[PDB]
Amino acid sequence: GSVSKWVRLNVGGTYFLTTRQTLCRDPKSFLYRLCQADPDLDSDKDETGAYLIDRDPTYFGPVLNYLRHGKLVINKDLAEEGVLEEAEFYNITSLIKLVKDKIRERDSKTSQVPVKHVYRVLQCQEEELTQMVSTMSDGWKFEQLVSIGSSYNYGNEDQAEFLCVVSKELHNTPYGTASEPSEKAKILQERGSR
Amino acid sequence: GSVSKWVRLNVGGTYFLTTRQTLCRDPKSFLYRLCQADPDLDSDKDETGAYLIDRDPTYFGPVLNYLRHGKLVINKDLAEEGVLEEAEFYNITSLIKLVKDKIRERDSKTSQVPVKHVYRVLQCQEEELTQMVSTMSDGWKFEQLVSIGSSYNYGNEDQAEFLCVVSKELHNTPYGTASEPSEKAKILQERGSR
Amino acid sequence: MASNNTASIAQARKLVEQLKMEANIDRIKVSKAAADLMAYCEAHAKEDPLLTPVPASENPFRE
Amino acid sequence: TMDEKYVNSIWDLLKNAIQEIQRKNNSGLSFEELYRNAYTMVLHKHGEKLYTGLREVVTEHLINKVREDVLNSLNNNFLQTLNQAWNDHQTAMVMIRDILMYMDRVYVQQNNVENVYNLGLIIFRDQVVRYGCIRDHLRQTLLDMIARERKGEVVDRGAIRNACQMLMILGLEGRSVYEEDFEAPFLEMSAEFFQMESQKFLAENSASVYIKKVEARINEEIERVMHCLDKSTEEPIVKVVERELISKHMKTIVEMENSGLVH
Amino acid sequence: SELDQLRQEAEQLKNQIRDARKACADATLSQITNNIDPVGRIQMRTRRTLRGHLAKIYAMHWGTDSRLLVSASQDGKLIIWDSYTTNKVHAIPLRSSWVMTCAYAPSGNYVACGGLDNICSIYNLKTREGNVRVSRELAGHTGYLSCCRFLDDNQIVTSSGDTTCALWDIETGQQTTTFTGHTGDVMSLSLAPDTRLFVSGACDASAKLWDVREGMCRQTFTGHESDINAICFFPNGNAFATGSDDATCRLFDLRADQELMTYSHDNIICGITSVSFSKSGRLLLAGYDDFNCNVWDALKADRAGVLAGHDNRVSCLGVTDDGMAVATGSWDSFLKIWN
Repeated sequence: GSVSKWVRLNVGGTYFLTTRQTLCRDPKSFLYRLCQADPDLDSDKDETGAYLIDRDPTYFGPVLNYLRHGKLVINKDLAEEGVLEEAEFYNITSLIKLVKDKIRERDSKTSQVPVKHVYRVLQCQEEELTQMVSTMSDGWKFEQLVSIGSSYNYGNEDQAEFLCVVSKELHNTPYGTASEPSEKAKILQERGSR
Repeated sequence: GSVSKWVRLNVGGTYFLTTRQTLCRDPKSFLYRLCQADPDLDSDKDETGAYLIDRDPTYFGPVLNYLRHGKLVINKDLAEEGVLEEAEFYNITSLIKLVKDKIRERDSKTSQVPVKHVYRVLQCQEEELTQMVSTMSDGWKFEQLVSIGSSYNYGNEDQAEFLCVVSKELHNTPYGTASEPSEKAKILQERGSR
Repeated sequence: MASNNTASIAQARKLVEQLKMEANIDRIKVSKAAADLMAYCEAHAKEDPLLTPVPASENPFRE
Repeated sequence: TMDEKYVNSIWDLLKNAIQEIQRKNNSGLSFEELYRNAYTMVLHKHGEKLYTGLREVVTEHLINKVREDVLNSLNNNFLQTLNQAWNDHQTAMVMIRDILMYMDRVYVQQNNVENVYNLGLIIFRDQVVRYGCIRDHLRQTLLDMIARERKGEVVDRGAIRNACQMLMILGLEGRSVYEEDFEAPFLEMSAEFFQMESQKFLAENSASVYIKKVEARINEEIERVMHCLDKSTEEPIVKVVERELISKHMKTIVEMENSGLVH
Repeated sequence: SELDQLRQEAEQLKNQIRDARKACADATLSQITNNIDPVGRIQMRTRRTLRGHLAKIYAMHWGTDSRLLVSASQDGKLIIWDSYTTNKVHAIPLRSSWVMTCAYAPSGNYVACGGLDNICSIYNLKTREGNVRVSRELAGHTGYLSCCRFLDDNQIVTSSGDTTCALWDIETGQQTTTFTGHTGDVMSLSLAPDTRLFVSGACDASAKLWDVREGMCRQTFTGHESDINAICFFPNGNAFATGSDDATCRLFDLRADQELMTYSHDNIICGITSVSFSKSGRLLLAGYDDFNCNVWDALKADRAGVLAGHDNRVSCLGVTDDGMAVATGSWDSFLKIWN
């Protein structure tokens, strides 16, 4: 009444009751400016005094959740884009900093169509080959085995007898290649390369 | 007396009427703390005397369900992370394990959409070749086949004549991801290694 | 802060502390330390496989 | 991270509310408010500093309100005042831990530290109870009442039981807190009193009446133990009676006047 | 500003440190004891040819059992071999190639690997499934990892770029302690057999010994005119050799706090890349960027012998934990066991 501790609010014609501090959590939200009692913003119901906000109640929910606990949680049906622009209306940088990251994650995962598989050439004896394949590290997929004509021990019973090419899926598009300048790293790279 | 069999909770402005014993099911929930009449509890919705909590009624659903009947239920649309953090708020330790396990399972399976594949190397002669290839064990995908000059019985019709590599898709979390070595299991593993 | 050369004073403080403990650390005589090294070596030079030849049927490379 | 401003803006009113509860004002603040305040305060990974702030704020409340008053009321039912102060602290800190169940739940286990109530009781035991002028005043007055009852007076048995249970529960690691402050002084004064009583009655009365007297004193020790002391104290003290009265004076009992063993 | 005073203070202290070393600067009894018969000439022989590798071998490190040696190649595959049978007990593909370091747990359970990926992965060899599964990935050392060593099956130190060696408790994967002494990025490491003081060698030619208990640099050493390539702590945990891009190896001591002895020759000019002691530590084995490695007499600093072998540079060395024999990780894709 005389003071507003838990304010009832109208977001797209829906009742939302929450304490001011949940909304006053950060100093950038448009809702923060709403919390401030001044004649400039006077728009509320004549029944209960809930402020009339012409924004989406469904996309307002994740924003209120973030303001309550600094984490934006979006249900598995609401587009992250819609909440993105809803927050843009509510003008919260740090939150937006996370919505854009989530969107980039989604776009990179969808851009994993040309996924970057990391390929390795393990080499094993025919004898050790059975265990090697059986013991082949979890997370890596077998791709090809190739026998070769060896010169030592005839063309068999050789360490180079079998070349078991394997690979592993890497979501590099979300990950991003980890390339950066390290002077001694560059020196080592050039020395090994030649 | 002031004690009512049913207690009404104003979760984010949403009323939830439940038997106190349903809420008193465990002596840990924040709600259980609400159940008793203490001077600490002062703020309640005067409209019906409903304790006003600025938390999500959407994520209060699974919480109330578990508290009423000890089992969590998350729909295929509501974020498991959101209900997780809501339960963290209401401070119920027991259900945290279930939510964490479900989140881990789903996130692993999705991230491990390439799931740990087991690989085996069967060895057979050309003659049996068709026999075991045809009779591959249900669920096992043939992956590769290689011809090896047999060291015995000419170069053919010998078990070493051919090697067939097969594999099977597993389920990482759905089948469980737990390694429980024992001291004697350790000794046996050492013996097997060498 | 930049006014203190990015507060690089802390690096000088840490270097000074390192030198301080170096000073505090006593310096056991160089000849004494060398003698200790030979003492240990000869205490173990009679079993070093690379020094003491191993029996042809004892090293795990002819068995 | 760059979150200090509102961190302080919530911390200040959190500590104001903590003091109000410790000042016993539960008519201007609500439980869930401070509950969420503490929770979010945790959520910025500020658990350690709130742990410390609780520690020092309650330390202040105890030293500048509890210890001082206890020292003020040494000459007026000092035990009653100390007990009432302990009870008020216990209530206050009970709903304080209700506020901050989270750091109690997550921070405490994360840092492998004492829980929030462990801290509250530790600080109460140290800064008021084990506090010298209070600890020793309590121990000496306890021995005073227990001896006067032993002399044959009727004293506040409930208050003595109160003292025993303070020391019990404020014993965190175990009975050690109970041991040193009162249990050891009590057992020693009981042992010396039993020694003097055994010698006096051996010299004065007959062997049979001596057995009757020591048996009645064993019964009175049981009376003391379950009316003003802790149960775990029962076994030491009765053993002390056995040693002071009986074990040390075995063969002397054999012959006394016309009612020794032979008699 | 006051930095002038600070560098003057460091200067007076350091000058007094030089004067203390000079105070301890005695006639090093080692070469004074040159009358002691040297190790003579050791006709050393290869006995195993672990040719299973095909890429350049960067790090090789015996296991505590002196039978299982883990060697990483440039291409990104760890091979744990049975030394006495030449059978790959394992062959672990790496999520990222260009692995510089391979570390074996004291118990043999875990193996640590790191390189330009800037992350030290820990592979839990012992698994019920029998498949080597990665246990923990230590990320945070922005500079590339160069050499890792296992304090325990839960504790590890990772000498990385960024002038750091921050110690990690594997379970939480956090660098509980951080080391920031070196100005040049750390590129070598060596644990004391005492396992309480680890000596780190960086590009700034500074061999800084660290106190593992709290993270402070116990002592500083110098004398190498360039980056320190490899450190092998003496079996006593009180002295440690050191190689560099120069053709000189220098042996230092914790107590003496200065170089005890040097190991260089005119004919050798290629930088030392790996240093290793014998069972007793009398033989100082140095891996050269030159085609072949050499063995020095630690206490007599003479030409003990050469391990004439390989057709590429030797890039890593390690004697058996029992000193039985020694392997030579090289760039011709062959580990050769010498005995």
